[PDB]
Amino acid sequence: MNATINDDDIDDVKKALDHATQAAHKAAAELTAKLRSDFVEYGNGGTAGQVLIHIYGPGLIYGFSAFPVQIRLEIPNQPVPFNKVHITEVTAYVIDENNRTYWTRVWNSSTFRQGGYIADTLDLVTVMKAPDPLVYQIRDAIVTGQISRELYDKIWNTSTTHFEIRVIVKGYQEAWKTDSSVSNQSSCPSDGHWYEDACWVHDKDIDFTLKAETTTAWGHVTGTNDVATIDGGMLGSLPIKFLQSLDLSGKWVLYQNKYAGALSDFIIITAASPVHVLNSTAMYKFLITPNPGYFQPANPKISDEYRFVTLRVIEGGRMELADTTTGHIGDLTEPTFFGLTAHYTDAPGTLDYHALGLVYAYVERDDGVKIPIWLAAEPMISVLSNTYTVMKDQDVKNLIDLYKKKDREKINATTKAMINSLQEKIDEAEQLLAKAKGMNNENAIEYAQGAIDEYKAAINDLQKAAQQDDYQMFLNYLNAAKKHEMAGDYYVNAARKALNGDLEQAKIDAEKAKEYSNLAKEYEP
Repeated sequence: MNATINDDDIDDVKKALDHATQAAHKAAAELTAKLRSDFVEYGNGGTAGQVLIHIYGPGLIYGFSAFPVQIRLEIPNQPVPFNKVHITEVTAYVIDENNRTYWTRVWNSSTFRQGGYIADTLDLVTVMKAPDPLVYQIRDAIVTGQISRELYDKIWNTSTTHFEIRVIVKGYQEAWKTDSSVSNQSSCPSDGHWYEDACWVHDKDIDFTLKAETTTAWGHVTGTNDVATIDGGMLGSLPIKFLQSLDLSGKWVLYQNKYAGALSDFIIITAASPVHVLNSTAMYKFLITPNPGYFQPANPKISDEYRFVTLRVIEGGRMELADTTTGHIGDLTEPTFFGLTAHYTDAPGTLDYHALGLVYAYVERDDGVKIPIWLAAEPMISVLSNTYTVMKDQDVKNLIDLYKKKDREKINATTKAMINSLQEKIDEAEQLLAKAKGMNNENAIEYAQGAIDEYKAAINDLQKAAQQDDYQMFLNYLNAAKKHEMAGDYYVNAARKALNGDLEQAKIDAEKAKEYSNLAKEYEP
């Protein structure tokens, strides 16, 4: 079908979907690949000692995730075959810049070969995690549902802590000498060893404590989630006209999400309705997926608890819990979907709503210790307010029909009528520009002016539209004019949000503006 009445030329519209499942899975797969790591040495022991120590972890750790750590112990060969190295206890842990230690893991002598080792290599695998300031606040948030603007900002502004891993190996080496007083294997004691025509016997045991540490381990962690983009995931909301579109009822789109927390461990994919307007309803569907074999060669179980919410943002910037779903997953061995229905109830003072998902789980390390992880993922939606569309589809359809009926006088009447309405929308954009300048809010200023320029472009396209006698050219100008109005509508949403304490959602609206404005210009000569 068409661009001009249906807006089938809008890229967001071309991404709609009858069903969200397989696209969700795809997105998950795609995102997981982006987060796949290779092992890198984090550091090693002094290259002396009855044991060489090497530490390995991922090349990339996203945010506050837990991660597999490999420790490799080399027993170098000995001049004496029986001079076996025994390992009695290996201990690893994370240490912060205040000599505070976390997640200490201990392998006791039971773990190792009774007879000791000579010329050999040993691989130890464990799971670790840096310091995590937010974890318990997120856990509370999930349980009680109480989420303030304070916590909320804190989620996106807290940084990863500096840390290092250190390992301690303990045990003893056997020392053996030849017992010069034995002449024949027969006379070489049962415990001794005949070997190279001499009878070797066990002299002493020599203790060691070896210790290795990493350097700039924390340098493998990244905070920038820009890495976490899905191809074609959406931002914001389709223009409000799409509320009366049966064509789009019951359709989904994947949304880009903003992430914080243990993104390397598991992920959340968001599919939702593509339209979000005050006093209207939207569907959300969240996929929670463990991030496949990120802990390889380790294989810890992971399990538990979530809360998906919408948060009403009050003018000024305060937030309050709106619609919410919460429960337990058990073991997240398989992807699972969770739904949330948002009704964007409008009350005086209501600015907009945000959607957020919080998950809290435990990675259970083979030693039984349980390490808490959390994820926060915010669908990059935007809730629009009613801006009173001037170019309703019906009216656009009438106008085109007039063109065919050759009724240039009615085309003229209508154009003029529509232009009055846009002039009015401009008058209000001018009021926003005023407040924006008054409160010295740079962004609102830019947005409000943007709105004014968009509406102005639309008014101009309507003027030219009425004078066309090529058909496509008449369509093209109506279509440019339509998208320009949509762009201006976004800008106005943006300014309004900027002015009242939601600059984040404002930036989404403003970006959508730039997009529809550019789509418009593709139709202008």
